[PDB]
Amino acid sequence: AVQQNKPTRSKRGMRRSHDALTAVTSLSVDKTSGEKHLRHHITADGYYRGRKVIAK
Amino acid sequence: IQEQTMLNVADNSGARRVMCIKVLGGSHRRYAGVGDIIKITIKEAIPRGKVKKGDVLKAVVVRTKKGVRRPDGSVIRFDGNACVLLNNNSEQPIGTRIFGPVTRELRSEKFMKIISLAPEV
Amino acid sequence: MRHRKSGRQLNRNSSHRQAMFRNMAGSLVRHEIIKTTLPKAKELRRVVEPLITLAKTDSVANRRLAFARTRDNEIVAKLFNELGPRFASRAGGYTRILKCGFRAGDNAPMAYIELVDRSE
RNA sequence: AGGACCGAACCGACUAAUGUUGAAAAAUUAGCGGAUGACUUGUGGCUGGGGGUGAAAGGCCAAUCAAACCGGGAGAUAGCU
RNA sequence: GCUCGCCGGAAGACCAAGGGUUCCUGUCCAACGUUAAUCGGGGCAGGGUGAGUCGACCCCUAAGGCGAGGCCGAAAGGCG
RNA sequence: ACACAGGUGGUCAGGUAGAGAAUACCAAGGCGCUUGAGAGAACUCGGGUGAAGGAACUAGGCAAAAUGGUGCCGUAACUUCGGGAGAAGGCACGCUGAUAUGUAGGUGAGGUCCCUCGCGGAUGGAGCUGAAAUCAGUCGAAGAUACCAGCUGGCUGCAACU
RNA sequence: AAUUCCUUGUCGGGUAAGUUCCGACCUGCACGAAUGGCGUAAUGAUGGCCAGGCUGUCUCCACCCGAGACUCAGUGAAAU
RNA sequence: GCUCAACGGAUAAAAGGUACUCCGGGGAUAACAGGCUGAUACCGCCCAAGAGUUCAUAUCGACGGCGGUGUUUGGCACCUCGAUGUCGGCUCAUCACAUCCUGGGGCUGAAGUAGGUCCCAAGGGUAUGGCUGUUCGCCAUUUAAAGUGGUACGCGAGCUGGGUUUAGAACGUCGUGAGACAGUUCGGUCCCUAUCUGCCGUGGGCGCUGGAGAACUGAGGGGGGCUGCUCCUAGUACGAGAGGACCGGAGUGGACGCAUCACUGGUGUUCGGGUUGUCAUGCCAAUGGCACUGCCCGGUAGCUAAAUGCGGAAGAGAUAAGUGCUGAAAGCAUCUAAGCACGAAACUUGCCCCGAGAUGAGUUCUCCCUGACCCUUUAAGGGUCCUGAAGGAACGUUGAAGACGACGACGUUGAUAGGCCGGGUGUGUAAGCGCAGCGAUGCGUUGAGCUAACCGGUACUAAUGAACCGUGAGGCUUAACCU
Repeated sequence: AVQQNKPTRSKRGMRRSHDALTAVTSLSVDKTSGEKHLRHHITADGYYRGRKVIAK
Repeated sequence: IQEQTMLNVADNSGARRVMCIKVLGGSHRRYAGVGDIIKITIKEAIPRGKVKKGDVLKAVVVRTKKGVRRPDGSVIRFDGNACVLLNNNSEQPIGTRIFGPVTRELRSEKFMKIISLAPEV
Repeated sequence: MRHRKSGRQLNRNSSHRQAMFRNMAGSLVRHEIIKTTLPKAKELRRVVEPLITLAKTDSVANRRLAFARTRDNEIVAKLFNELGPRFASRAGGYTRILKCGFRAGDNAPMAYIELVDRSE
């Protein structure tokens, strides 16, 4: 249940080795407005692929 | 059928309600109900029957609510659980006349007499 | 396990799921474009699109069925008068889902579900 | 008429499960007992520590009881750690 | 704003205790709120509580308390 | 100690079903309980339903399952004559129509008569309300249809009992 | 026997099988008449046993429905 | 002048209970467990008086003897009293062999059947109930058998608390009494969110020497090893009869394990219907909410078992107790010494699963990259520009894969999901209208209407073109081969 000896900062780092965030690595650029968006996502001005899908 | 199972009696000499104290045949056999032989106590008996209350002797299950499965997939289910009383040493029918339906699964060895006496097979 | 099974529980009971899908389908018929989380939109397709396939045929029993589902007579009237002729030649896919940005309160994958031939 | 009967409020606490770093320093959820009386509850008051009170259990006397709590003797004493 | 669900001998409404400004309006979101907060019982100002009839006060007692004198007790004090 | 699943005296008490302040659904009125979004492993908690057997489980029927309401039959051993006794066992329950354009019963406007002639009485006798029963029909597998609502009997120890 | 060590005494009974139970016998280690003796209808959230109904208690587990557990965002302890 | 006799004399003068207990210490000192020992206990061997008709050893073994195990009662007090939970049951095991069954043998006072005793052998298997808290034990009925021991008398950070083992109460006995019992009876709180090792599953990084995609070899490791009954041989052998083959065959089961859902069912809160009470959509009708899914009645997919298929083998190698052949030592003799042949569920293979992180990192097939410059502290390097290959990764639609990663299918050269069309299934003749009926209701339209997770089709909706990672011919020494 409880630890019997205190874990080291080395063991803390080895456990946290996989708690490293993943970057997006690719941001899609829309044709009719060259603003960047998440791929398969709207452009935050309202465009998907070449068309203004949402007015807001 | 199982242990602590009450059964009706098909044959006349066997009397009324009987209970399965042991499922004979097998080391840890739990459930046996088609042509199997089970050790039987007589929990309640009429005096016209030859056997009496508190007596242990064998029986063979003839009717089961679970029912037999035929080779083509047919399931004959008989309402009620029934047994034909048999002697402990001989495993031969005590009752002279068998009552109710019987199955063709009871066609082996001493059960030929049971299907011979019983009307509907 | 979940093998060849359909429907999303969405962490609610069946009465709440039916109530949300009725209210949601009414909102989609009224506004024709709504913002909802992406799993809820995917399950919304299966409740809105049968109503339009009902509404392609206009009869008293069909109006009663589309009232028994969604329990809103204005949604029934819109489904049978305005939509239906809007989607009569169309063979399915009346609702279209566009994934949008994550919700600020909790990181939920969000989307916009809309009727396909919306004017604007 | 009934320290009568079934049963809500109300009073209590028989069994079980959960909780047991709890939602809670004894509760929750199903069932349980009593429920016109030796019943219950509000507001005041009275009884004070080798004393009170007790349909009695070493029970209760402010989450404390085989002699409450607070200050003083007091830096008691400790052949023990 | 439109639907949905819950309580409805209450999770509705009012007196008493108890709290003491938590009520209302405006502004802000550092800290508190087991999250975000534009919101708040949070911060900061400013308002608001109007009685011959409602309570208190008051007049009168109960259990009981105090109790001039008095009886008693080493003193404190006990009883009346 | 907390924006704590606890504790906290009194007042009011709508409709329908119902004996009811139970319970169910709702009025008036107030709330969704100050973290959410997904997936739908084990395992845990709270439930529903299970072939055949049925207490073989277990320290023990612990727990679940079961019975449950009204009316009417009936109903013991012992007894302290009260009991035991809802003993046990059971049957009828829905809707429609007729009896009866809604009956038994309740309540009582007019008219009339009498009188202390007015908050008077008398066959006052229209409306309103109205339960139960009998007969016949009719639906379902099922009519206490939900919530609610008892498991029953026998032998013994102890304590009379509340 | 709420008491009997030996002891699971012995007879009758209940179960296929009964160190439990009931009626007892009397060989009472070590009952006994207000420290009451013995019976007793009713009553008991009392002790022991049997039976019927009933069933996931069990054979022997299976599916489904919700709250956790798993993943993502925010806040973020503990004993040791 | 002292039985100050506890005699170096606490004072003239002093008994007990504590389970209501509290405090300071101790493993200086008992209870559990471990540890030493093994008297006792269990097992084995030695001598053989004898019982066995005679015959010590078929089987038992007198009086005595010698060991082995740690295995019961003990001995000790080494360890923990600044805490190692107590029997039993449940769940899950694992080992030894002093073997209960099954396997192989020897002797038999072994005719057969069935036995006794001893040797080899641990692969697998090795009951359910009545009683009681019970391990036990006794009993009922099975079975091939219902093994004996170790594992903190296995297992309470896994479960239980029936028992001893607190606090309430009573009975019997003891004591004047408080109370006590190596007696009885009733009741009596069982905490933990897993750091490390360990296991069970599933992944990231890097390595394996250019980088990829696949198929493998198998070094190792794991699983699985049970057995009954009926018949044929055969009423044969054997036998005074009664009875009756423990070779070789075939079928059918019990238990166990794996897979699957075609059947038989179970569930199926996401399908259909009945129906109680109430509320609502104005109302009639039709519906929806709520009451455990309100209560039910059926039920598709999926999962499942009780349903269905299959398997534990045959064979080969080397063996164990045992049985031998040839054969000297020791002219005979002898299973062994030289040789040689048999021989079991044990061992190694054979069957099934993982498996090259097998750092000993293996093999085979295929794919893809062959441009310059600058500096340099040159087995070697660093940088710049151009170039990004096969492929992976990401993103999206998703799955009979899944906790998450992972794995698989698809991405407009598209059937990957939802929708749509048709069918199947399931429920049971919808709404509305008409007719009959005083009405409830019935009849027709109508096996109607709804219908899921299923089957077959269909781009209607979403799977955008990019972008990212990965590069630009791969070290140094030595051999057949050619300059």
